[PDB]
Amino acid sequence: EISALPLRDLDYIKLATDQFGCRFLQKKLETPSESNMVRDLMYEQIKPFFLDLILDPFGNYLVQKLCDYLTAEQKTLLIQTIYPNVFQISINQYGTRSLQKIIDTVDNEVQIDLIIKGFSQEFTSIEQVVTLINDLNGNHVIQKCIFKFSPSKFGFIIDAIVEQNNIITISTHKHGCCVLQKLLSVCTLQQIFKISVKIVQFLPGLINDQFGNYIIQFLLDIKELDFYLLAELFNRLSNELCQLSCLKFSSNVVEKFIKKLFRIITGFIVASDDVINASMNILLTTIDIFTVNLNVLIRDNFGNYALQTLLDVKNYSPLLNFCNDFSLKIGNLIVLTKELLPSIKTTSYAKKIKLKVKAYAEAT
RNA sequence: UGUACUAUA
Repeated sequence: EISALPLRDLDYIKLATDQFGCRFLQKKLETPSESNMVRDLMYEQIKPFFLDLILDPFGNYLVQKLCDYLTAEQKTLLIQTIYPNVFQISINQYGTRSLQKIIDTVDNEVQIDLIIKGFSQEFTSIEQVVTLINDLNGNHVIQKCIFKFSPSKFGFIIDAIVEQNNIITISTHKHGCCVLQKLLSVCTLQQIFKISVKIVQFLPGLINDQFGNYIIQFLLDIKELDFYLLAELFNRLSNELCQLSCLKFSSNVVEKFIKKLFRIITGFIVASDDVINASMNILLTTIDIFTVNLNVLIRDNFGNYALQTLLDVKNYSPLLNFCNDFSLKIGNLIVLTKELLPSIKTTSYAKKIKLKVKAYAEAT
């Protein structure tokens, strides 16, 4: 009986909030003969209520559907109407879906700059941006921005991250750490630098955090950061390297760090020159620390993985006068390690370490 | 022997 009515007489604002009414409208937008007609008729009636529909359990579906048919002028007017409410929209269960879809179908820079304006401090505080980055619903909007927009629009995200100690609030959060990684995967090198400075600054609250440890590891995979990050991290952590190797989360960073030293030095033998220099030094100094603390590391529930990584010839066979020092030091660690094998007979991983001293012997 | 992946009829 609803289908018997001319489109001109429909109560669109009433149908948008109704489930089956909304579905009916979406179906009309999908019927090519009536799509433009019903789009224009419904648009004029619902435009005072754009915010209301965006936040609505059924209305949000209509808004999403509309995004596939709206003219550039219609979409622009829509965004002009709701850009100051991006925070409230983003934390909303239904709003997040609407906004993602809107960002996903922008037609031009005018529209993008309007959304970005709404995320600026004129309408959304730094603290609110931090909230969005960690929010169950909002983090998806921030991600959409990251994958849809040019990094030249990332100001409000970068500004919020580097403010005071927000790097902690974000990197140690279950959603924020994921968001931060996606950002780093696509943003500009200079944007990476600014965030890395803050990450190094608050390293101790990050390196053994359940989520923060993934951030430190993510940085170690960015080659453009090698020229400073290796020396910078080692200098913050050297004095507690043994302790860090013996902790659940940071133990994985130590391994990642040791592997990275190996890949960099061996890549030279088989490639930035300055890195290599200090990478060789850090590696030698690391072997020394692990040699000194061998008795604790070989015995520790987490420390033994770091030790085994350092001892595995799969990682350093091209290295067999740095090669000279390395061979003496890694050889001596092997000797001392095997002397200790009977003192760990109990442990379930003794055979794994026996296998590595053996593999060393076969290679040498 | 050892760590994270989230949301609408």
